[PDB]
Amino acid sequence: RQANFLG
Amino acid sequence: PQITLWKRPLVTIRIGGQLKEALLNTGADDTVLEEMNLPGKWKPKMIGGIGGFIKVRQYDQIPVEICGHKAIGTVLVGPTPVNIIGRNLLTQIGCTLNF
Amino acid sequence: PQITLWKRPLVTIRIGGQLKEALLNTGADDTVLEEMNLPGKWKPKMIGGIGGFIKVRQYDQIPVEICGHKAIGTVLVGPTPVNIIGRNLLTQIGCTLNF
Repeated sequence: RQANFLG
Repeated sequence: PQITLWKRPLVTIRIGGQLKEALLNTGADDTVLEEMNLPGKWKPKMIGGIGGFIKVRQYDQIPVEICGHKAIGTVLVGPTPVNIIGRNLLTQIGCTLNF
Repeated sequence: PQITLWKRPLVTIRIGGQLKEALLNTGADDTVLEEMNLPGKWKPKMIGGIGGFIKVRQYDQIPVEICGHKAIGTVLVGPTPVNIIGRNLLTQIGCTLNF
Protein backbone atom coordinates (compact mmCIF):
# COMPACT_ATOMS: atom_id res chain seq x y z
CA ARG A 1 0.00 0.00 0.00
CA GLN A 2 2.57 2.58 1.16
CA ALA A 3 3.84 5.03 -1.48
CA ASN A 4 6.30 6.89 0.73
CA PHE A 5 7.82 9.35 -1.79
CA LEU A 6 8.40 12.99 -0.80
CA GLY A 7 9.21 16.29 -2.52
CA PRO B 1 20.99 1.44 -17.54
CA GLN B 2 22.39 2.99 -14.38
CA ILE B 3 20.45 5.91 -12.91
CA THR B 4 22.18 8.16 -10.37
CA LEU B 5 20.17 9.97 -7.70
CA TRP B 6 21.60 13.50 -8.02
CA LYS B 7 18.20 14.37 -9.47
CA ARG B 8 14.77 12.73 -9.32
CA PRO B 9 14.91 9.43 -11.21
CA LEU B 10 12.26 10.42 -13.75
CA VAL B 11 11.68 8.34 -16.86
CA THR B 12 9.12 8.44 -19.64
CA ILE B 13 6.65 5.57 -19.50
CA ARG B 14 4.04 4.45 -22.01
CA ILE B 15 0.61 2.94 -21.49
CA GLY B 16 -1.27 2.36 -24.73
CA GLY B 17 -1.05 5.59 -26.70
CA GLN B 18 -0.28 7.53 -23.55
CA LEU B 19 2.97 9.09 -22.35
CA LYS B 20 3.64 9.96 -18.72
CA GLU B 21 6.75 11.16 -16.91
CA ALA B 22 7.17 8.92 -13.87
CA LEU B 23 9.38 8.63 -10.82
CA LEU B 24 11.25 5.37 -10.19
CA ASN B 25 10.34 4.96 -6.55
CA THR B 26 11.85 2.18 -4.37
CA GLY B 27 9.91 3.65 -1.43
CA ALA B 28 6.57 2.81 -3.07
CA ASP B 29 4.98 -0.64 -2.86
CA ASP B 30 2.65 0.26 -5.71
CA THR B 31 2.55 2.13 -9.00
CA VAL B 32 0.33 5.22 -9.04
CA LEU B 33 -0.47 7.51 -11.95
CA GLU B 34 -2.76 10.54 -12.24
CA GLU B 35 -5.33 11.27 -14.96
CA MET B 36 -5.36 7.94 -16.76
CA ASN B 37 -8.31 6.27 -18.42
CA LEU B 38 -7.55 2.56 -18.21
CA PRO B 39 -9.50 -0.38 -19.60
CA GLY B 40 -11.18 -2.91 -17.35
CA LYS B 41 -12.79 -3.16 -13.95
CA TRP B 42 -11.28 -1.34 -11.00
CA LYS B 43 -11.76 -1.34 -7.25
CA PRO B 44 -11.44 1.55 -4.76
CA LYS B 45 -8.26 1.65 -2.67
CA MET B 46 -6.60 4.06 -0.24
CA ILE B 47 -2.81 4.43 -0.25
CA GLY B 48 -0.66 6.42 2.17
CA GLY B 49 2.61 8.29 2.38
CA ILE B 50 3.94 11.34 4.20
CA GLY B 51 0.94 13.66 4.64
CA GLY B 52 -1.72 10.96 4.71
CA PHE B 53 -3.83 8.95 2.29
CA ILE B 54 -5.39 9.37 -1.15
CA LYS B 55 -8.20 7.45 -2.76
CA VAL B 56 -7.24 5.63 -5.95
CA ARG B 57 -8.68 3.15 -8.43
CA GLN B 58 -6.84 -0.18 -8.69
CA TYR B 59 -6.58 -1.63 -12.20
CA ASP B 60 -4.97 -5.06 -12.65
CA GLN B 61 -2.93 -6.56 -15.50
CA ILE B 62 -1.96 -3.26 -17.15
CA PRO B 63 0.97 -3.29 -19.59
CA VAL B 64 3.45 -0.48 -18.91
CA GLU B 65 6.50 0.20 -21.07
CA ILE B 66 9.46 1.45 -19.03
CA CYS B 67 12.69 2.32 -20.88
CA GLY B 68 12.06 -0.50 -23.38
CA HIS B 69 11.02 -3.04 -20.74
CA LYS B 70 7.54 -4.56 -20.73
CA ALA B 71 5.93 -4.45 -17.30
CA ILE B 72 2.46 -5.88 -16.70
CA GLY B 73 0.74 -5.42 -13.35
CA THR B 74 -1.37 -3.36 -10.98
CA VAL B 75 -1.62 0.35 -11.74
CA LEU B 76 -3.37 2.62 -9.25
CA VAL B 77 -4.93 5.80 -10.57
CA GLY B 78 -5.67 8.95 -8.61
CA PRO B 79 -4.50 12.37 -7.43
CA THR B 80 -0.85 11.60 -6.79
CA PRO B 81 1.26 14.78 -6.96
CA VAL B 82 3.82 12.93 -9.09
CA ASN B 83 3.44 9.79 -11.23
CA ILE B 84 5.14 6.89 -9.49
CA ILE B 85 6.60 3.58 -10.58
CA GLY B 86 6.67 1.33 -7.50
CA ARG B 87 8.27 -1.98 -6.54
CA ASN B 88 5.55 -4.09 -8.18
CA LEU B 89 6.79 -2.99 -11.62
CA LEU B 90 10.43 -2.18 -10.73
CA THR B 91 10.99 -5.83 -9.83
CA GLN B 92 9.62 -7.02 -13.20
CA ILE B 93 12.16 -4.95 -15.12
CA GLY B 94 15.03 -6.18 -12.92
CA CYS B 95 15.67 -2.93 -11.08
CA THR B 96 18.00 -2.96 -8.06
CA LEU B 97 19.67 -0.50 -5.69
CA ASN B 98 23.46 -0.75 -5.67
CA PHE B 99 26.16 0.88 -3.52
CA PRO C 1 25.44 -4.30 -1.52
CA GLN C 2 22.84 -4.93 -4.19
CA ILE C 3 19.32 -4.64 -2.83
CA THR C 4 16.46 -6.16 -4.79
CA LEU C 5 12.90 -4.92 -4.62
CA TRP C 6 10.70 -8.00 -4.06
CA LYS C 7 10.62 -6.78 -0.46
CA ARG C 8 10.79 -3.25 0.92
CA PRO C 9 14.43 -2.01 0.84
CA LEU C 10 14.72 -1.72 4.62
CA VAL C 11 18.20 -1.53 6.08
CA THR C 12 19.78 -0.80 9.42
CA ILE C 13 21.13 2.68 9.98
CA ARG C 14 23.15 4.17 12.83
CA ILE C 15 22.44 7.71 13.95
CA GLY C 16 23.35 9.29 17.31
CA GLY C 17 24.54 5.88 18.51
CA GLN C 18 21.12 4.33 17.92
CA LEU C 19 20.33 1.58 15.42
CA LYS C 20 17.15 2.07 13.43
CA GLU C 21 15.49 0.46 10.42
CA ALA C 22 15.03 2.72 7.39
CA LEU C 23 13.63 2.45 3.89
CA LEU C 24 15.95 3.26 0.97
CA ASN C 25 13.68 5.57 -0.97
CA THR C 26 14.55 6.94 -4.41
CA GLY C 27 11.24 8.87 -4.59
CA ALA C 28 12.17 11.09 -1.66
CA ASP C 29 14.34 14.17 -2.09
CA ASP C 30 14.97 14.29 1.66
CA THR C 31 15.65 11.91 4.54
CA VAL C 32 12.75 11.84 7.06
CA LEU C 33 12.94 9.93 10.35
CA GLU C 34 10.27 9.10 12.87
CA GLU C 35 10.00 11.31 15.96
CA MET C 36 13.29 11.32 17.86
CA ASN C 37 15.65 13.74 19.52
CA LEU C 38 18.87 14.54 17.69
CA PRO C 39 22.01 16.51 18.56
CA GLY C 40 21.62 20.25 18.55
CA LYS C 41 20.52 22.93 16.11
CA TRP C 42 17.27 22.33 14.28
CA LYS C 43 14.98 24.69 12.39
CA PRO C 44 11.27 24.38 11.69
CA LYS C 45 10.52 23.34 8.11
CA MET C 46 7.53 22.34 6.02
CA ILE C 47 7.68 19.52 3.47
CA GLY C 48 5.19 18.84 0.70
CA GLY C 49 3.01 15.88 1.61
CA ILE C 50 -0.14 14.08 0.57
CA GLY C 51 -3.04 16.49 1.09
CA GLY C 52 -0.68 19.33 2.03
CA PHE C 53 2.41 20.33 3.93
CA ILE C 54 3.59 18.51 7.04
CA LYS C 55 5.63 20.07 9.82
CA VAL C 56 9.10 18.68 10.43
CA ARG C 57 12.26 19.66 12.29
CA GLN C 58 15.33 20.09 10.09
CA TYR C 59 18.73 19.07 11.48
CA ASP C 60 21.73 19.91 9.28
CA GLN C 61 25.09 18.15 9.03
CA ILE C 62 24.08 14.98 10.93
CA PRO C 63 26.30 11.86 10.61
CA VAL C 64 24.31 8.82 9.45
CA GLU C 65 25.76 5.37 8.78
CA ILE C 66 23.82 3.31 6.21
CA CYS C 67 24.94 -0.32 5.90
CA GLY C 68 28.33 0.83 7.16
CA HIS C 69 28.56 3.60 4.57
CA LYS C 70 29.11 7.05 6.04
CA ALA C 71 26.93 10.02 5.21
CA ILE C 72 26.71 13.48 6.75
CA GLY C 73 23.78 15.71 5.89
CA THR C 74 20.32 17.01 6.52
CA VAL C 75 17.94 14.83 8.48
CA LEU C 76 14.29 15.82 8.82
CA VAL C 77 12.30 14.55 11.80
CA GLY C 78 8.50 14.29 11.77
CA PRO C 79 5.35 12.18 11.22
CA THR C 80 6.42 9.61 8.65
CA PRO C 81 4.93 6.13 8.21
CA VAL C 82 8.50 4.79 8.28
CA ASN C 83 12.07 6.06 8.58
CA ILE C 84 13.01 7.07 5.04
CA ILE C 85 16.48 7.57 3.58
CA GLY C 86 16.21 9.96 0.64
CA ARG C 87 18.40 10.93 -2.31
CA ASN C 88 20.30 13.56 -0.27
CA LEU C 89 22.04 10.72 1.60
CA LEU C 90 21.69 7.99 -1.02
CA THR C 91 23.86 10.07 -3.34
CA GLN C 92 26.49 10.39 -0.62
CA ILE C 93 26.83 6.63 -0.19
CA GLY C 94 27.09 6.11 -3.97
CA CYS C 95 23.68 4.51 -4.39
CA THR C 96 22.33 4.05 -7.93
CA LEU C 97 19.33 2.38 -9.56
CA ASN C 98 20.21 -0.34 -12.06
CA PHE C 99 18.33 -2.52 -14.53
